[PDB]
Amino acid sequence: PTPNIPSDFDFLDATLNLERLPVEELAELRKSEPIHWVDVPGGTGGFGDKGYWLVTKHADVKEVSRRSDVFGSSPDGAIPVYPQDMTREAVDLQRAVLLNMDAPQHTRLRKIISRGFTPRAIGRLEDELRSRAQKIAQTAAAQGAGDFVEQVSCELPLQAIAELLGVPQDDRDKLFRWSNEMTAGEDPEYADVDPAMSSFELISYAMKMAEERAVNPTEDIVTKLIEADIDGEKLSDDEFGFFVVMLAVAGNETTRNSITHGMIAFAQNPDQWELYKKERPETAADEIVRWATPVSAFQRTALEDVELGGVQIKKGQRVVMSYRSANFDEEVFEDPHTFNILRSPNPHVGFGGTGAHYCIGANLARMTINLIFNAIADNMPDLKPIGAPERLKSGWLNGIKHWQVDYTGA
Ligand code: HEM
Repeated sequence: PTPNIPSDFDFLDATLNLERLPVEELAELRKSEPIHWVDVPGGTGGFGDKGYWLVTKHADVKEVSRRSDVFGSSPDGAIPVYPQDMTREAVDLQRAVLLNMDAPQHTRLRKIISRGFTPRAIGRLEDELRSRAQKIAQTAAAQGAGDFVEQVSCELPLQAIAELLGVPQDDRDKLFRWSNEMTAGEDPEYADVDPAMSSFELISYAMKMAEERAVNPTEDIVTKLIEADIDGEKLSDDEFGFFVVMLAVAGNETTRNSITHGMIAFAQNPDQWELYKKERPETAADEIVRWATPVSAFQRTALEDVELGGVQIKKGQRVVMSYRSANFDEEVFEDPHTFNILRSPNPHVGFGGTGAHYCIGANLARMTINLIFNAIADNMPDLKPIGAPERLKSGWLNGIKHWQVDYTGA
């Protein structure tokens, strides 16, 4: 235990992160105790254990990601922190979705699901999504000023999911509503949502979608997923249901928050914003994701006694990967605290470290990001912040709820 950071300091506390990301504190661990145990003697929310290991170095985060055979996702799920009213029961059924599964079921399911995220599948959405990105930006610009999150950041990630699944336009409203209801669990502004009922209804909708496409096939990814490959592999209707639920949370608030933090970074760095508007560099999306790191941390659970960075980890202890720390590791990134959209190479772990659970939607997210910022630069290139960004109350998701902006910059 380093003298500079006491073990009782909870890096994942939602109240702390509402105020700020513990950036300086993580930086301290990297110099003194890169693998660090956090004490929560009263019992952690949801899990009910007495603490967790925190991994702060880029190299060590990659090693954990790579060694799924000893660092599992199913005992406690990937999400590393829950409020105190969270039950052990709710934690232990996170395993019903891909993110929180281990081998062999994860191996089979990811292989099938990967059909939906080929270059062809993603690239075929580009025209429709660009069209929408433009109209999103134009509509916001016409308002003069307003909340950037709701008027610019929010819609395109949702539409991307919709266009990928081939959701009919008349159903997208309730789809978006359900998705947005599943993005709570701490913040008091969202205290009257029902995420459980929303997930239930979303599963139901998805299952019927699979049953319809089974009789009337289309050229969206749903048909690709529910039909047997050369080896007879396919998603059952319920599996597809839990896949859609997975998508609703995985590709919604993540991309949304990368866009908002992206624009904030551009506001704090006029030089880079001018550079983007003039050259539209392809490296921009990845520096945005590194800078935002929408997922601050995900965890694993040790399936057996194991040594990591000279530290003995005991079976059942949780191992939390700090993506936020790793993405600013001074041994990996040159000038990590400079926002540079031309950054190359850019080995960030914002989409996770290479391994079994590496983000399957990463290229879809990059496309979404590129399209919305191309549209912003095209329809509101002189936008300026009016108010301070209001942060989301979450211990692991680096979210922004609101950000008042003058689009015409007048
Ligand atoms: C900037 C946007 C995004 C970020 C930062 C992000 C981040 C991540 C991260 C860090 C993981 C690793 C989970 C772990 O190792 O425990 C992950 C997994 C995953 N992501 Fe993304 N994601 C983004 C966008 C998307 C989108 C747009 C989709 C789909 C439409 C998506 C679908 C998934 C799925 C299905 C998984 C689970 C894969 C598995 O467990 O095998 N993500 N994401």
